[PDB]
Amino acid sequence: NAGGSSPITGLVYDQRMMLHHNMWDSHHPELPQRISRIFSRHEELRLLSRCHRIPARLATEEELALCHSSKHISIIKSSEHMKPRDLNRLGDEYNSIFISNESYTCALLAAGSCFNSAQAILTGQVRNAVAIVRPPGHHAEKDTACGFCFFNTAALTARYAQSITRESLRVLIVDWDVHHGNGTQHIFEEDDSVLYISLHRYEDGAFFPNSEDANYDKVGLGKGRGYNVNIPWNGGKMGDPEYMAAFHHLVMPIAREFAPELVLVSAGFDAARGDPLGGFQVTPEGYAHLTHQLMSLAAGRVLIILEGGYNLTSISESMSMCTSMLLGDSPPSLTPLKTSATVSINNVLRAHAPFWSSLR
Ligand SMILES: CC(/C=C/C(=O)NO)=C\[C@@H](C)C(=O)c1ccc(N(C)C)cc1
Ligand SMILES: [Cl-]
Ligand SMILES: [Cl-]
Ligand SMILES: [Cl-]
Ligand SMILES: [K+]
Ligand SMILES: [K+]
Ligand SMILES: [Mg+2]
Ligand SMILES: [Zn+2]
Repeated sequence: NAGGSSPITGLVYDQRMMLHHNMWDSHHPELPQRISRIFSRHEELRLLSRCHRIPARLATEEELALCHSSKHISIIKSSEHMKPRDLNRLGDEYNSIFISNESYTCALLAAGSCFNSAQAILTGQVRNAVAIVRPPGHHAEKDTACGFCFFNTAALTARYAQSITRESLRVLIVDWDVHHGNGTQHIFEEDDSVLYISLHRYEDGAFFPNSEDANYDKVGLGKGRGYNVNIPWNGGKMGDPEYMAAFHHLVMPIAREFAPELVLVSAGFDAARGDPLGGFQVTPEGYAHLTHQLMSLAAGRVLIILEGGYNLTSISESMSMCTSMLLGDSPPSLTPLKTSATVSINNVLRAHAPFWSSLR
């Protein structure tokens, strides 16, 4: 359907990112095959040849310092040279981390791939893009790794984008991974130039990463007050109706009022139907509709960054549907909310109405 003036979608994927692995447990859910399966599905669905292929690169240590401490950079960098006993001991210093000799390099490639993709978008080489990267990023804090994440790819990309345009570039990060992006929240908690909106299974703080920082009443600090939006789910499985309602009532009104100039999606697919770690029911068509809504922001400048997601079929179908939307395909055809989901949405509305006229 696309013709000479149709917008272009970028895609980054590099099999080097498969080298990070759990050397003790080949069945750990954060598998190398996550990215190769998503990439394969893009070939099967004839999406790859429709995209402009963006190369990966490594992030530099100076770029990592946009968000991370010198200590954290140094320690993770040192893991490249460690023997298994030390890799095991180092990983045990963090919550839910495994490390191999290739982990640091893979984390650098995930970040650099997203920097290249943001650069392609912001220079107009492509309109939007998809980054099929691992390890994930959103639990990584300034000073520590966490939850399968070493460096905060999305947060770094936001800063990188500002560094190659202007400091005030308004970046929206929408984090639809089923888990709260604690690191992204904290990195930007005092920042009004980066709006963080997370939807996540919360369960009154019982669900990983197990902190009440993920609740709706954490709205940001100082100049960042209002610029941190947590949409926490309690009461078990949520799906398309709840996510569509959260987008309709919260994500899209706040985002439109913020008027981002770049949208980054921390696109985990662990809220997907079939995911045994998330336990939720978002369908591929649901993810397509979320993507299509975000495309209406920022003059279409959207970068979808893989985070979590552990059912290989589910993530492959879901991320492919997102790319299909970015490419301009028609959204697929797509109910009362769970009672607790209405409660959650109304709690966020109460918390953020003081800051966002679109909600009053
Ligand atoms: C860290 C995490 C999710 C991160 C994510 O997706 N962050 O966005 C999930 C942990 C709690 C988990 O559920 C788990 C389950 C099985 C397992 N093995 C079978 C080895 C190891 C860990
Ligand atoms: Cl193809
Ligand atoms: Cl050893
Ligand atoms: Cl390399
Ligand atoms: K999230
Ligand atoms: K913020
Ligand atoms: Mg600033
Ligand atoms: Zn997750």
